[PDB]
Amino acid sequence: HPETLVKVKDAEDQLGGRVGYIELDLASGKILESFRPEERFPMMSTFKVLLCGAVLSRVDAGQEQLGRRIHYSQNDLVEYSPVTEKHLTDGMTVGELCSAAITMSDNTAANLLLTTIGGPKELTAFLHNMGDHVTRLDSWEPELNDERDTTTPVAMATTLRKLLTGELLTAASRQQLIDWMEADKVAGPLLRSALPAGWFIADKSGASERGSRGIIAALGPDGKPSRIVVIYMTGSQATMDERNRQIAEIGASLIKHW
Ligand SMILES: [Ca+2]
Repeated sequence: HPETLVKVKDAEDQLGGRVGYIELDLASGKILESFRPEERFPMMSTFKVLLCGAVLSRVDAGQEQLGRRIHYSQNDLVEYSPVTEKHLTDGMTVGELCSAAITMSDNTAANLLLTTIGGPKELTAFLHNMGDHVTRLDSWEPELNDERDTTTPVAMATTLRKLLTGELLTAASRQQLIDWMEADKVAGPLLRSALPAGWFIADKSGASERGSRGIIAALGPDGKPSRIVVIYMTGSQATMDERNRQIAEIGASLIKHW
């Protein structure tokens, strides 16, 4: 029920650390509201959407195929690999690896895909190549979680808008990317918990043990996304339950005032 910026500021007062938020109109790219839009936050698992943007850009360029099968071994597994640990014999295709990285936040899926492009610094080069000179990935999973592996709310939002609506990717690749974010399985306690019946939402969350939480999302009424929302929090000693609740309440405020 309070206006959104009031609720964001309240959330920060209750939690400590910092909360960064931006709401952007999808069609025009106008910023509708924001708080700490230019300050840095840890990306956490939200990078996995940017990583699969770089893989689909390779597919558009004829350098990669979503159906290409990758075989890997027990040695390649890192912490939190719920889908990849189940395919040691059959492997996964590049498309399945992106689905696992986005919809389950599978960490070995993200590492395998980072190998296909030459590592974290090459992801950062793809971002630079599209006009985002702020966002940087420096680490492999599971140890993203200083300025390493960070973005700002306005950099991430703008970059997500460029991937989803721009002509940087083909229409089929842009649709594949939003399809995987719409199928996200692990963000149910965040924005999803405040969405009314019939709205569209495509999202990717991030968390660290550890103090941090974030979500990036494209959402809108009547089955169509019309706004991008980015929320990042870092730096507090609050519990996971408390961080999830504040995000769901900021979500309720932006819907009630849409
Ligand atoms: Ca404050």
